[PDB]
Amino acid sequence: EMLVKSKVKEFVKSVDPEMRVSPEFYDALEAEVKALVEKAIKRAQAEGRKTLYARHV
Amino acid sequence: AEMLVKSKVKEFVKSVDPEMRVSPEFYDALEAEVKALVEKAIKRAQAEGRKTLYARHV
Amino acid sequence: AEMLVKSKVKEFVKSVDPEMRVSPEFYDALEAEVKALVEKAIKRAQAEGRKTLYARHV
Amino acid sequence: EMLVKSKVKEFVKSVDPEMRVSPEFYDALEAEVKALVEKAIKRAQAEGRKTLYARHV
Repeated sequence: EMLVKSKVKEFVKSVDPEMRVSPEFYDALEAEVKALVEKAIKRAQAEGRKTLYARHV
Repeated sequence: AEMLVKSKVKEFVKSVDPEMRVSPEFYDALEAEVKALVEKAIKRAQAEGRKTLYARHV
Repeated sequence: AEMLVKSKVKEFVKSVDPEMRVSPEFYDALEAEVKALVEKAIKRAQAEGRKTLYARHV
Repeated sequence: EMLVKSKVKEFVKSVDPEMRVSPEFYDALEAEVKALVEKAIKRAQAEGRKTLYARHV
């Protein structure tokens, strides 16, 4: 798990004070973060690079 | 605030590509993209008139 | 099959960066990502039990 | 406009024959495609490239 659920909840509250987070949202968000990192790695590999940069995200 | 655990991101990267190193600013860029995903999810829920984020809003 | 007009993609790129050129493979990759965005929007609508795509599904 | 709305409609039908498309969906999809291309351009610029590749998408 790459996410801190309490910090996701706190961030959501900072955007919309009335917005709550379902337990299944955290799981779906975690899967999307994994997908972002896997895509970043594929961009770096396509370049022949062994370093991930901001521009690969 | 910061939603990601950088050590867990590093561990995940290693699980995909053992030889891949991570430039420090990648963690910050990944954090910004996760914030962007959550802000978009909030806009989807608000457009529906919901006060709860569901998996389908992501 | 193709949702994009390649000449219009090229024109848009030039409007953002006049010096930026477009490889043929970029158009194909962009087309695949647009299909992926629409498939994601369809899954959001289906999860909600809607039979219409709205702006908020994108 | 980069998208052909009739082709978007045809693609939606190919995925889900019962799914209808609101007029506002086409406009929202067009805005998201502009955002994808702007992000791709920023990735290429960050790399110091003057050509867009598949890996920039």
